[PDB]
Amino acid sequence: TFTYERQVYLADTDGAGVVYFNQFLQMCHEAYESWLSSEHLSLQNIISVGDFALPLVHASIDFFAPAHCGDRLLVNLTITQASAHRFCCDYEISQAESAQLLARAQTHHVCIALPERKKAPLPQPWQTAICDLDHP
Amino acid sequence: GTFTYERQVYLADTDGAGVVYFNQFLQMCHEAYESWLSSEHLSLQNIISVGDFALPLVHASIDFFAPAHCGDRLLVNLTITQASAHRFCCDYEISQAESAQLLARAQTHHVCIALPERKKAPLPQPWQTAICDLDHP
Amino acid sequence: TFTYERQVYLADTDGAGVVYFNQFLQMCHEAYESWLSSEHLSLQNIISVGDFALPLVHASIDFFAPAHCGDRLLVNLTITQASAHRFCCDYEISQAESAQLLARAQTHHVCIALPERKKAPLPQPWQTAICDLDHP
Amino acid sequence: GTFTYERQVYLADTDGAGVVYFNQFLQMCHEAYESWLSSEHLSLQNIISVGDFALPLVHASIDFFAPAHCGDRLLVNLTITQASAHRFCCDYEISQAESAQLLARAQTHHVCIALPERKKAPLPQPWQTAICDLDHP
Repeated sequence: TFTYERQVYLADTDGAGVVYFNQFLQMCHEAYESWLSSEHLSLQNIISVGDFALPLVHASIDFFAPAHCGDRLLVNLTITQASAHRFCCDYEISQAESAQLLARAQTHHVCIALPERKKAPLPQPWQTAICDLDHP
Repeated sequence: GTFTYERQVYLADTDGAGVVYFNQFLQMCHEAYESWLSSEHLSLQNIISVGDFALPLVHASIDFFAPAHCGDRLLVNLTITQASAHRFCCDYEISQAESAQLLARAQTHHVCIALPERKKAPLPQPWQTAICDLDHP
Repeated sequence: TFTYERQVYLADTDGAGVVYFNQFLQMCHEAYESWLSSEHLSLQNIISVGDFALPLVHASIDFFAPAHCGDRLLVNLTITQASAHRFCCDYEISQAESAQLLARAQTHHVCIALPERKKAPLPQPWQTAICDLDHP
Repeated sequence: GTFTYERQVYLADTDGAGVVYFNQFLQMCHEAYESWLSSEHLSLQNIISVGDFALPLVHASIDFFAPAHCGDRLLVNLTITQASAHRFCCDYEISQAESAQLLARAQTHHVCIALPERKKAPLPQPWQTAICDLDHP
C-alpha cells in the first residue's frame, strides 16, 4: 500500500459531532492524488491537455466507526487494473495509533478520449505505476 | 417514500476540470434526503440534540455516467425503503432537469443506533411512518 | 435587496454542533450566483469566454450567533458599484422566522482582462443589474 | 505564536474556472490554525467535548492577489496575537512554496465564551501560554 496520513480538521466534521460521511471519500481522493504525485503523475496535467480525461466513474464506502476533529488517520491505498480502460483503488481508513478500522472504500477510474468521451486505454505510465503498487 | 429535489449547480460544486466534482453529487444526494426529511417534518438535528440515538450513514455508493457544469439545474430523484427494523436505504438518480439526461445513480444506507453503546435500535416510528408513506399511492 | 432562501444542511455544520464559519460565506456566494441568474447573467458564461474574468478579490464576515442543521435562513443581498472596475456585495444572514441576525458579510469583485489579469471596466450588463438592486 | 503550514492544492480545492475557489483559501487558513494548535498540543475537540466553553470564530477576512491551481504546493504563514482577555487574532499570508509569490492575506478573530449563556470568558491559560510563545524568540 501507499499510506496517506491525514489529520481530521473541524471542516471534516458535522453537527453530529463526527466526520461527515463524504469527507472520508474526500480523504480517499487525496490519498489517490498524493500517490499520483509520488509517481510523478499529475491529475492537473491530463486535465490541462484535454485530448483525454481520467474521470472517477464509481465510488463506494462502508463506515465502521466514527472519527472526530483532531484524530490522526491513515488512509492505506492499493490499486489494481481491472481492464484495459479501468483501474480500481482500494482504501482502508484507520486510526493511526490503534489501527481502529473506520471505513473501507473503492473508487474506479477510466481513461476517455475527448471530446467524444469514449473509453481509451490507460496510459502506460499509469499502468506502470499501478504495477508497482502491490494488490492482493 | 419518494422525493424530487431540485438543485442548482454552484461554482463551488465544480472543480478545475470544469465539471461537478464527484463527491459533490453525493452531497446533493444527502441534501435530497434532508429535504425529504424536512418535507416529512422530521429532523436530523432533533435526533442529535436529544442524544439517545444516532442515525449514521453506514454505506454509500455512486456511479457516474455523464458530467454536469456550473449553472446546470439538476433533479435528484429519491426513493426510500426500509431494509430492516434498524436500517433504511435511499436510492437516487441525478438528471438534468431539462433534457432528463441521467448523470449518476447512487445509494445510501442508514441505521439507527442507541448511544453511547452504539447498538442497533429500531427506527424512530415517525421515520418508519414517513418511509411507509401510506398517505400517497 | 435580493433575498436568497437557504436551508442549513448537515454538511454546513461542524463538530461543535453549529454552522462552520466559512459555510456562511458559501451561502453568500450562492446568493450572489442566484441573483446573477435572476438577471440572466451567468458566471459560467464569463468563465467560458476567458477574454475576461470576474474574480472575487475580497471577502469578510462577522458572526453574531450560531445556526444549526435544519434551520431556515435568509441571505439578503444588496450590491453597490465601488468604482469602474469593482463592485461590493453586502449580505445579511438571518433566521427566516425570527430575523435573528447571524452574520453580516461583504464580498468584492473586479473585472479583469485575461491573460494579463489587468483591471477592466465592469461590463455594462453587470452595471445595469447592480443599479436595479437598491443600495443605501 | 507563529507557524508555517504546508498545503498541497487538491482537485476539490479548485473550481470550474480552473483555479482555487476563494473559500478554500480561508479553509486552508483555519487548517493552519488547527495545525498550530496541534503543534502546541491544544485541541478544539477537547473544548467541544467538555462543553463548558466555546471558541467561535467571530470575524474573518481575506484579500486575493493571485490565483493558485491544482497540484500547487502552498505555504500558509500564521501569526497569532492576543487582543483581549477573551479574544485572539490570527494573521495569515498564503504563498507559493517555490516562487514565494503572495496569493492572499487573511485574518480570523476568535473568542472564548462560557456556555450556555454565551458570555465572554478568559482564554484557557494553555492557549494564552501558546500564544505568548515564550519558548521561542
